[PDB]
This record gives sequence, C-alpha cells and structure tokens, in this order.
Amino acid sequence: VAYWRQAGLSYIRYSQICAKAVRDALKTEFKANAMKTSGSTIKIVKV
Amino acid sequence: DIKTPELIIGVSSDRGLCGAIHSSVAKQMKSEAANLKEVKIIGVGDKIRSILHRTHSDQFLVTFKEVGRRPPTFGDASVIALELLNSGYEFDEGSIIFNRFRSVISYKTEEKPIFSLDTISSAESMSIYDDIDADVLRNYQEYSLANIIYYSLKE
Amino acid sequence: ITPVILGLPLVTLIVLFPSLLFPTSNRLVSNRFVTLQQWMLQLVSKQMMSIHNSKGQTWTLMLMSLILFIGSTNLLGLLPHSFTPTTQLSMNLGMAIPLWAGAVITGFRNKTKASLAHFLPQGTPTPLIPMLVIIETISLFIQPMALAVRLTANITAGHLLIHLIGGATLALMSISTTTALITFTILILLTILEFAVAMIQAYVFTLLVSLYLHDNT
Amino acid sequence: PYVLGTGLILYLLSKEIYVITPETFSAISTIGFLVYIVKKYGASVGEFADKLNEQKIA
Amino acid sequence: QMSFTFASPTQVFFNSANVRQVDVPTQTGAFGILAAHVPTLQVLRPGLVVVHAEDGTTSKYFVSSGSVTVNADSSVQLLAEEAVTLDMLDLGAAKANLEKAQSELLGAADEATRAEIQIRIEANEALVKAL
Amino acid sequence: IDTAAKFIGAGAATVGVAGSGAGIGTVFGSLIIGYARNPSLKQQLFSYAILGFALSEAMGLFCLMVAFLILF
Amino acid sequence: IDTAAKFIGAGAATVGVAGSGAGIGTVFGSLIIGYARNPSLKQQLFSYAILGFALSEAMGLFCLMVAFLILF
Amino acid sequence: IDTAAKFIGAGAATVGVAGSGAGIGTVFGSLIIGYARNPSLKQQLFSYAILGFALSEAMGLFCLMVAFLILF
Amino acid sequence: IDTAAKFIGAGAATVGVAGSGAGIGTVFGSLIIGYARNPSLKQQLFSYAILGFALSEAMGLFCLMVAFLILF
Amino acid sequence: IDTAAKFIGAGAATVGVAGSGAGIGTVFGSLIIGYARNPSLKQQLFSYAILGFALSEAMGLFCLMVAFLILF
Amino acid sequence: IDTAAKFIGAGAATVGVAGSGAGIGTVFGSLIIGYARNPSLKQQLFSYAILGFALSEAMGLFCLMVAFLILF
Amino acid sequence: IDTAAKFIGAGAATVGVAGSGAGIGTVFGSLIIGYARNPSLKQQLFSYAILGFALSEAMGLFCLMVAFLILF
Amino acid sequence: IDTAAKFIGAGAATVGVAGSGAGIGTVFGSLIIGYARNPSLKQQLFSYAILGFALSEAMGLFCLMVAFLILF
Repeated sequence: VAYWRQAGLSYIRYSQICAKAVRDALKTEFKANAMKTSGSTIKIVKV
Repeated sequence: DIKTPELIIGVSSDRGLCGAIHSSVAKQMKSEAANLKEVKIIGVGDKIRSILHRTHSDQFLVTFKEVGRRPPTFGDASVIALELLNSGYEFDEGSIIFNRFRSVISYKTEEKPIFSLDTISSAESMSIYDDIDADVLRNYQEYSLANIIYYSLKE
Repeated sequence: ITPVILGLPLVTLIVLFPSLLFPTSNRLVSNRFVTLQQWMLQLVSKQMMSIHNSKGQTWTLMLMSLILFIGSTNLLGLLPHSFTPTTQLSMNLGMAIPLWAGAVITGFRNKTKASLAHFLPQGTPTPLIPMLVIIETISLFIQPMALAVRLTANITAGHLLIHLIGGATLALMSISTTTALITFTILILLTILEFAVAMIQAYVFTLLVSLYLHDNT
Repeated sequence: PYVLGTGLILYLLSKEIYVITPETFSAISTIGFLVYIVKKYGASVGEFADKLNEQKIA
Repeated sequence: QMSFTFASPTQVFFNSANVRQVDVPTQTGAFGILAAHVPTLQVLRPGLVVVHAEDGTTSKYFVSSGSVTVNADSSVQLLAEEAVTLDMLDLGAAKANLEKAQSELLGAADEATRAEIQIRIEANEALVKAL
Repeated sequence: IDTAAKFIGAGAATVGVAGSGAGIGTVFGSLIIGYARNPSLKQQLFSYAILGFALSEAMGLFCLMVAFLILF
Repeated sequence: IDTAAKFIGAGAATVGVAGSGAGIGTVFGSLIIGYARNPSLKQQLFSYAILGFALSEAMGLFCLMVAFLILF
Repeated sequence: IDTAAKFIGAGAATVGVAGSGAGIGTVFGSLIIGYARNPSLKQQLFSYAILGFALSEAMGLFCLMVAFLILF
Repeated sequence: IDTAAKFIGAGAATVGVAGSGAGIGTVFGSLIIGYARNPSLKQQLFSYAILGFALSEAMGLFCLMVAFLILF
Repeated sequence: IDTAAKFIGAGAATVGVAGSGAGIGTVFGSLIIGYARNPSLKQQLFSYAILGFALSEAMGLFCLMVAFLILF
Repeated sequence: IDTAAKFIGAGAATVGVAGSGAGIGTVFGSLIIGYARNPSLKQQLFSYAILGFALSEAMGLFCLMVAFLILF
Repeated sequence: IDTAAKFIGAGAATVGVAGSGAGIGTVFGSLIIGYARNPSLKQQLFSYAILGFALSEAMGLFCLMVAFLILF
Repeated sequence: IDTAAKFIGAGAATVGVAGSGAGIGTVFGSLIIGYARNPSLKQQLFSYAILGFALSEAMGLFCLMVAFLILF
C-alpha cells in the first residue's frame, strides 16, 4: 500500500511507470535507448 | 530453495522457421503437465501456441504473441508479466520453460520453477532469508518474474 | 428503603426489557416497537458478539447478561442523579459478586486452589511456581476482580469528578454561566473521556474475564 | 426515539428521588446526553436500514 | 568487502565488485548497504545509488526502481529496472517533467491516476534531488 | 499533623498520574507508527487502542481515587 | 499545619505533570517517524496524533486541577 | 507524627503506580506495533499481551498493597 | 509554616521539568531517527519537530510558572 | 519523630518499584516485537525474556527490601 | 524554618536532572540506530544530535539554576 | 531531628533504583529484539547485553550504597 | 533542623541517578540493536556509545555532587 501499492498497483507497474519516467527523463541522445527497451509488440492471447 | 504442495508457463518464439525450440517446449510443458494440482499453463510466444494447442486450446491461461522479430526488452517483460499476475492462477508451482542458449551449437530448453507464492516463501527458512516483508517479497516476486521473463525471452 | 428498593428494581428492569423484548421479537411484530427494541439486543448480538465466542456460546450468554447488566446498570447510572454516586455504586457492589463469580463459574468453581490452572498455567504466572500461580491468581483474578470493581469505580470516579469539578466550577463561577461555561464545556467533554471511556473499559473487563472463562472452557 | 425518551425520564426521576444535585452535576450530564443526540438520530435512522435489510435477505 | 553486482537489463555497472558499500533508495527508504549482507530483500525506489566503491570512489546514479537483493552473501545485487548515472539525465527537462507531473496530478482522480502521476511527481522530484 | 499531612499526602498520590499520562503517549504513539504500516485503521489497530487506553488510565483512576480518599 | 502542608501538597501535585510532558514527545515523536514511512500527513496519523495529544494532556489537566485545588 | 506519617506514607507508595501504568503503555504499544507486522493477531502476540500486562501490573498491586497497609 | 512551606513547595514543582527534559529528547531523537530514513528533512519533518518541541515545552511553560508563583 | 519518620521513609522506597514496573513492560514489549519478527518463540528469545524479567525484578526486590526494613 | 527548608528544598529540585540524563540517553541512542541505517555521519544526523542534546540538558541547567538559588 | 531524618534520607535514595530496573528492561529488550534480526546470539550481541545490564546496575549499586550509608 | 534538613535533603538529591541509570541502559541498548544491523562495531558505533554514556553520567555526576554537598 503505496499510492500505487494501495492503488493495488504492481510494483512492476509502479516500476514501469518509473522506467517510463526514466525515458521521460534522460536526454535525447539516451532517448534512443528508450524505445530500445520498453514496450511490447506482443498481444495477450487471452486463451 | 522454495516448495509447495501445489504458473506453468513456457517461453517460445512467436514464429517457427527456426529450430526445435518449439518442439522442445511444446513437449516439455506437456511432459510435465500431468504431474501437477492447479494445472494451468501459460504460453509466451506462439510457436508453442501453434504446437501445444491441441488441448492447450483449453489449458492455456493466456498466451502471448510477438516475441522475436522485434528483439525482447525488459519493458516488454514487464508487460506480459503484469497482466499475468492478475489472474487467479499463480503457482501450481509455476515453472518457466525457455530456451537457454548456450552456444550457437546448443541451447537447452531450460526450465526453472517459478515460486509464484510469497506465502511459502514466508514459510520455510525463507522466513529469514529476508527478514523484511511479504509485501516487497511480492514486489520482487514480481520483479523477478519480469526479470526472468525478460531474460527467458531473450534466451 | 424505597430509594434503594426503587433503584435496584429499576436496574433489573432496564436489563429485563431488552432481555424480554428480544425473546419477544422472535416472530412479531415488528411495527416501530419490536424492531426498534430488537436493535437493543441486535446491538448486543452485534457489538458484544464481535468479541464473544471467543469463549464459546456455552457460557457466552451467561456473561453477556452480566456485560449488558453492567453497561445497563451504568446507563441507569448515567442520566439519575443522585444516582451515579449511589445506584451505580450500589450496583458496582451488586456487580462486584458477579465479577468474582465470573471467574468462579469455570475457574475457581472447577479449581479454586489454582484458577490460574484454568486461566493461565504458563504465562505471567510461573508454571514452575504454583505459589506465583496462586499469587498472580490475585493478579489475574482476585485483584483484577477487585480492579473490576475499581474499574466501574473508575468510571464512577471520572464521572463523579466531572460532576464535582463541574460542581465546583459552577459553584466557583456561579455567574450564569458564564466563564464557568468554559470549564464546564470541558467538564462536559470530560464525560466522554472519563465515563464513556472507563464505562467501556468496564464492560471490556467483563468481556475479557469471561472470555478467559469460556476461552479455557 | 421512544426508547431514548424513556431512558431520559428514568433518569430525571432518580435525581428527584435522591438529594438534589449541586446543579452542576446535572448540567454536565444533561449536556453530555445532549451531544450524542445530534449524531445519534442520524445513526438511529441508519441502524434501521442495516438490520431490516439483513433480516429481509435471510 | 562486498561483491556488488549492480546491473540493469542494459548493463552491469558493478559486477561482484569489492565495493565497500552502496547507498540505495530502497522503497524502504534509504539504506546503507555494507560489505557483507543480510538476507533481506529490498525493493528500490526512485532515489540514488551511490556506490561506495572500496577505494573511496563512489559512483552516482539515480535509480528509479527495481530490487536490491541482499544476500546472506556479501553479494549484493542491485538489479535496477533502471538505475542510471544521473549523467544522462538533464535537470532542465527534470523541471519540465515535474511541472507536468504536478500539472497532471491535479486531474489525476482515480487512485491509480493519482498514484502514477504521483510517481511522476515523486520521481521527477526525486530526480531534482540530485539534479 | 492530622489536619496537615493528609493535604501533603494527596499531593504524593497525584504523582501516580505520571504513569497514566506517559502510558497514553506510549500507547497512542505505537498505534500511529503502526497505522503508518497500514491499512488496519478501523476494527483492528485503533480498536485495540481503545483497549490500550483502557488499561493505561486504569492505573490513573486508581491514582485519582487514592488522592480523593485523602481529601473527602 | 493548615496553611503549611497545603503549600507542600500543591508542589508534589505538580510532579504529576511530568507524565504529560514526556507523553507529549512520545506521541508526537511516533508521528514524526510515521510520516517518515509516509504519506498520511494531514490525513490519518496527524489527525490521530491530536487525538493522542488530547488523551495525554488530559492526564496533565486532571493533575493540574489537583494542584489548583490545593492552592485556592 | 504517629497519626500524621501514615497519611504521608500512603501517598508516597501511590507514586509507585506510575511505573505500572506506563509499563502497560509499552506492552500494549509494542503489541499495537506488533500486530501491524501481521498476521497472528489472535494467539501468540495478543495472547501474550495479557501475559505481559500481568507481570507489569504485579508491581502496581504490590505497591498499592503497601499504600493500603499504611491506611488500614 | 507560611514562609517555611513556600520553600519546600516550589522545589517539588521543579521536578516536573523532568517530563519536558526527556520529552524533548524523545521528540528530537525521533527526528534524528526519521531524517535517517530520509529525505524530507527541510520542512515536513523538522518543521513538525518545532511543533512537537513546543508542545513538550508547553508543559515546561506551565511547570516553571508554578514554581515562580511560590517564589515572589 | 523516630516512630514517625519510619512511615514517611518506607513509603518513599516504594517509588523505587517504578523502574521494576516499567522495566517489566519494556523487556516484554520488545519480546512481543521480537517474536513478531519470528520464529524462535519456544526458547532462545522468549527464554531470554525470563532472563530479562529477573534482572529487572532484582532492582524491585532490593527496593522492596528497604521498604520492608523501615516498616518491620 | 527559614534556613532548614532551604536545604531539603534544594534537594527536590535535583530530581529535575532525571529528565536531562534519561533524555540524553534517548537523544544519543536514537542517533546510534540512526547512523546504523547510515550514512550521513558528519553533518545532518550528528549535527541534529547536538541541537537535540542542547535542548535536553537545557532542562538540566535551568533546574540547577533553581537548585543553586535555594542554597546560594 | 537526628534520629528521624536518616530514615527519610535512605527512603528517597531508594528512588534512584527506578532507573536501574527500567534501564535493564531497555537493554535486555533491545537484546530480545536484536537477536530476532539474527544471528550473532551465542556471541557478539548477547555478550554486549551483559555489558549493558552491568552499566545500568552500576547506578543501581552506587545508589544502593547511599541508602545503606544513611541507615547503618 | 540544621542537622535534620541536610540529612533528608541529601536523600532527595539521590533521585537524580534514576535518570543516568535508565539513560545508560538505552544508549547501550540502541548499540545492541545497532550492531545487530551490523558491522562497524569497533570504531564509529561502539566508539560513540562511550560518547553517549559520558553525556548521560555527566548529569549523574552533577547529581552525586549535590547529595555529597549536604552530606559533607
């Protein structure tokens, strides 16, 4: 129960929002790497 | 060490036209699958969905699409990890089946077990491998699931 | 005669109406009346049962009668004045035996010589030392049972001091109110901090004691 | 509401029977009684909804 | 000594390096990781890794999140989701981000919304710490 | 002596209210540092705080009645 | 005797206000470590700290009233 | 003197109830901060709460026995 | 009796400053064990430490005004 | 005087049981916090709690001995 | 009476240093566990320990100012 | 004057043991909660609890020697 | 009166060692819980426990100077 853990929120999620914020942070240069990491082209095959 | 009397999941690529990666996992998930209670399976990649589908049309929990053809990332790892959590399937003792690369001459479809329970980790001597909360535990249990996921994915 | 004689009947009767009214609510009516009053024992069967059993149904209602009797006896000591100084005190002494007997019913009745053999064999009392068991039998019952009289007398003291300090504050500043209203405003809030808390803790003693009864029963 | 009124009456009687208070004793207690009322009636209405619904359900 | 493995997906910063101590912003709060280690698990918050490398030299990072893994071993594993040397972050931007964060919060109105925004605030602010 | 030392005996009996006052600070402090761990505010931790401040001022009502016995 | 031991009876009654002073620090100090775990400042913990400051300074009010009783 | 000192001696042993009333504030405090760690609320911790408040009120009931002996 | 008891009556009210003495050590001590968890030192925590030290020297502003009343 | 000061001295020694009472709560409270951290309840930690109640009641039996010597 | 009550009343004000001495063990103890979580030894933590002990022994120097004003 | 004041001198000197008994509960509690975090129990830490229960009783033998001085 | 008030006044000043007694158990208690968090025992931490037992026995040495001033 952190604002997020009491938002339920995954620590992953939390974390990822952090990471997302890292990407948000940084500098242009290093923003390249943002996209390098991140994301998912995956699809939840719900079955 | 962790245990349970009880997330069997395998890791494959989205596509074939590569080795017997698929075959392995396909095999070895099923190879398991009889043994355990809470039989439920998760497939990351689909060259496992495409072979482990026969009746895994019924025993998958979710399945994940794209893997390769887009290089894996932590980012991603988190994604698949995340929703994975939300689901009442956790450990039947989870296991993760992936292709451990070793060399271009060899990989071994490897597997590890995923203790998807904090709880027995709460139990055991694991009790004092931490000496600090079934909270953060979970948020590591979490994190390590992503880390491994990433890892696995990449291997 | 009449004054003491009217007070104890009043005491009894206030617990009797709830204790009669709820038995009655088991089919009729309810209109306003029965359902309204059923809230009384629904508040008992809601509030006190959140702690009780616990010790188990067997005895639960035996204590809950005393718990309600204590709180109802205090409530009958709570708007009658003069009444808190007398009727709640006479009832605190009339509740004094019940508090003693509550450990008696299963503790001292089954083992007087070592009711800590029923209450706490190893704990506070040293199980290696039957002497300290019998000694702390006072600290867990004989004195706690005296402290339960004091615990209702603690409510009586705190309720009384509100009155007295009121009494003395409105006697000191008989201005109508006026500046005594400031202290008397405090003395009012003091009613909650003293009586309403200690009154609580008084029935909490009956809760725990009789918990310790039927928890070992 | 009717219960509350009965309890107040009983109270006043015990005062009257015993030696009249120092005026203060009564003032504080009666005020202490008053304070609960304003909250209490809001609670008292609410009480009704809970149980009669839980009764009705079973 | 402690063998510090400090890594992120991206790189390994320290790899079982005999660093004396590392100060981390676990979600526990701060924490001064010393030469051998408790069996303890810790969660990382957005704050700094200051890696007191057994040589006086200490490297700084801000880490967003991840885990430090506190072994019975003298092996310490910071697995930072990302922990970056502040080097690659920019203060000006930080401000801008924080502003936004703070701007956003105000309309963050599901707990989660608030929370994430708050992550941003908290985070962005926490960059400002050392930026 | 008789109508004197009882006035200085009610002063020493009011020193027993240094445990009912410093016991409330220890009780209603750990239920503030414990609720910081969260999220058992109602029904559990603060409910036990009512039973924590019941055995704290119980030594104080027993110390306020000891001074009241040396006055009235 | 009547005027003497009433002066030495109010002084020892002022020593009962040593529990409220150390109770005030142990109740507003656990909330100084509660917000250190964060973030319920002006929400739950700081609201209960006032309900913890009142329960401890009341045992200082019930002791200063004994000190004022043996003074007027 | 012979009648004076018993009154001054009963209050002095009533100051020994300041240790029992704060020792109950520490035992019930560390149980309120011992239940936040979870989860065995019933048994173990709060069952030893009365077992820790028995040896700490044992110093009060012995002290209030030395205060009552100088009164009766 | 009148002037004699005014000397051993402000001396017993001077031992009431022991609550404010250790209460300031419990308040400022928790702030030293709070900013160690970091990092809201400037404002939030040390600003609240000035609210806790004033509410602990408040009992010190009521106990030192008692002994200064029995003096002159 | 001689049969008087023995009653205004045996009572002041019962104020030495304030450390034995608040020492029993602190030694048991941290035992209730130590067994909340788990798991060696049966011996090792609660066994040492007996070795902490003894070295804390020893400064309460030596203080009760001096009070009993000035009364009998 | 005018010189006798000045020797036994300067002794009761020496019990006000019981707060400055127990409070100093709380202002330094909560600094020992503070630097244990580390790392700001010089500055921040130990600097806040000096501003805390100064506000702990201040109730010891003012209490020894009311002690020496009764004997000198 | 001579035979009486020595009985009301070893009585107030027994109120110095109120720290040796509570401080031993503080050190043996911190060794009870300290060994919970593990693992240096049969060395290092419980060998520091003997060095703590002695320094606490060091003001409990220095205070006890003064109460044995005023009596015999 | 001249030999009486200096014999009962030297006893009241011995209640200033109750602060240094429990103040020594806390500074040696937080060093037991601090070295439990490990590992800078020799130097830094256990070298500060001497700096914490010296500032606590300084009020003890200040209180033992007062009781020896009315005794010799």
